[PDB]
Amino acid sequence: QIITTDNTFVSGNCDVVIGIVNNTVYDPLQPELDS
Amino acid sequence: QKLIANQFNSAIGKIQDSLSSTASALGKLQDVVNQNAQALNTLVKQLSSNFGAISSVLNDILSRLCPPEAEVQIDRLITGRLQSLQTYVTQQLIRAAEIRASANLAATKMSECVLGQSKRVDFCGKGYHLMSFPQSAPHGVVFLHVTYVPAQEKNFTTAPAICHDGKAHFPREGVFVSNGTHWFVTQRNFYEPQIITTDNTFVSGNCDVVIGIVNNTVYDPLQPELDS
Amino acid sequence: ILPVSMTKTSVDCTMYICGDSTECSNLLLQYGSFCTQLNRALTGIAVEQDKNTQEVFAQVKQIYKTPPIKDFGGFNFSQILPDPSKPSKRSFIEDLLFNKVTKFNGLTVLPPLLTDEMIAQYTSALLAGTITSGWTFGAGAALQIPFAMQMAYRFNGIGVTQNVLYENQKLIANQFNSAIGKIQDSLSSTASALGKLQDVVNQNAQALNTLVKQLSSNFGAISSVLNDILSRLCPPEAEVQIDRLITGRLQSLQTYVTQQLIRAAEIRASANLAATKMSECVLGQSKRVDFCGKGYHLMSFPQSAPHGVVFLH
Amino acid sequence: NVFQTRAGCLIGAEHVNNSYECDIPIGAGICASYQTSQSIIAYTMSLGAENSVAYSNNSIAIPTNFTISVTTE
Repeated sequence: QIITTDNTFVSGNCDVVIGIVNNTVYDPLQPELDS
Repeated sequence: QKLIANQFNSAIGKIQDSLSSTASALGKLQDVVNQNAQALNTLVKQLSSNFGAISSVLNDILSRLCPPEAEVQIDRLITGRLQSLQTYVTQQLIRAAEIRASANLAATKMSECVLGQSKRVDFCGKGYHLMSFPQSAPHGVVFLHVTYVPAQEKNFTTAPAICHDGKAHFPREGVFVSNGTHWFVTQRNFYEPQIITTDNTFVSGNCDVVIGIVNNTVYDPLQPELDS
Repeated sequence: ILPVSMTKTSVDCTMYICGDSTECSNLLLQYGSFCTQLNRALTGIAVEQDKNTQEVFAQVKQIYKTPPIKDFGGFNFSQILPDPSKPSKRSFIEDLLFNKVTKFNGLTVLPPLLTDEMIAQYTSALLAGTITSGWTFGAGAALQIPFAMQMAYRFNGIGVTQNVLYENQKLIANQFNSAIGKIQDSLSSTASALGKLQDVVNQNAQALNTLVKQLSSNFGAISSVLNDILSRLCPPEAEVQIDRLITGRLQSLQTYVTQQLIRAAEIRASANLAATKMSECVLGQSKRVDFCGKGYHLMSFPQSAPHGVVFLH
Repeated sequence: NVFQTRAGCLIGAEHVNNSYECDIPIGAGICASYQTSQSIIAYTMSLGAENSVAYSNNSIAIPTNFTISVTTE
């Protein structure tokens, strides 16, 4: 599935986690609200 | 919470009434007492046996006879009384293995039913396990297993998935049900119907594949907030 | 495959040791309550074999029966459900299991309390509940649920999202139907599969045959034929010879009853395991790794066999 | 007054066509019980109340209410 704000949760920031990777997370509200 | 508390308090009352009325209810413990008592009474009664000696009573042999014959009489009592003991001790070793197998089960019910909540079906009493309470008993343990029993069934028409705008929607947790005209999603173990929505369902693929998929609208809580 | 019960025996230790000789019976009375405690031990074993069977199969409060229309979403239980063609309504697979598994001296076999037909009515009820109502018939009232939706609950129970079932339902049904077909081939071709039940038959037959052959032994008497001693000799010497036969035949019984008490504890351990697999594998969906077969467990079907239960996990 | 069971010949027990829970076991599916005028009756044991679940490809039953059960082991 596409990585989204609906199938993921946040905790903390990029500094702590060993082996974290940069990728865009899609927020389904953003294009729906911008339309 | 008031209903559940009253059902629990009522069910604890039924335990007192059951035990007070029904002395046979502890039959598992009373049989273990009776078997160990019957084994000792059998071991003691075997001292009254002759085993082929002139008497069952050793002081008859020692008062009436002298060693050249008395040792022939005593060796029959030794042979029979030693066989009587080896039989008792063998059956106590086997009965001790039966009680150890029961104590290992009771220690496992302590850990899994009392110190925990058990997903294991019928391990902690019939119904879905909530919790258990240990009470001591003579040479044993009693567990009062509190369980949820689902208790007033109603029939509903049901569907594996819901068709909306070509997408097939499946419930996140629960099942789709209908009262006859309207479709709801409910949790599985208690009827609490809710409107079918983009929040309590997930999409996977489209209306072609699923056997027995049904058409119903899926409400989107963002839509009336966003457009109005 | 699990053992559940073993051949119930009753041994008339007076007819085994003596048999019609009232001279020997009056000597056997001098050994006291050995003969009643041998019968007590064999009766405790025998009554336990009916309990072992009751604990495994009688886990269902009502005799459920399947609907006249078999609309189970493509899953084909016909090989494991009762067969109306048979005089006793075992399933097709239960008949394979019943085909794969195969005196005067006071030794006797008592019948089981439940006939093989009553065991088959319990495996029918457990199976008909499991197919028509999921785990719910174990918890309370049987609640109907469509079998494809029950298998979608079984999929959520293994952490596989239920759309993975409904989007593959024909494939999953064909794999299940094919896997039940492979059970029939295995049970038709390979008798060594049932070896765990056949060994319980063989051990109890061998124990009785050994107990019979031990009547032929002299134990140091002039003969093992008790009527030789009583025809050739006179009571002051005949009782010395008969006490050797009584001692050896009584020791032969105590050896048999001891090994049957140990073997009964092995069968009871297996019956308590089978009763736990009935509750957790059939009436539920066990999370316990490799408890209900190798894989992420979905459901299990009980089938009866001689002296045992067979779970199709 | 006489009944051939598969366990053996049973004498003094009244054979009955009705079926009940097993009171005293006899073997091969037979049990006996003292019942009403009183006699020892002997019968083929009942395994439980017979039930057909209301199954179909689109019907589900859901509990609308529950009971908390406390059971003694």
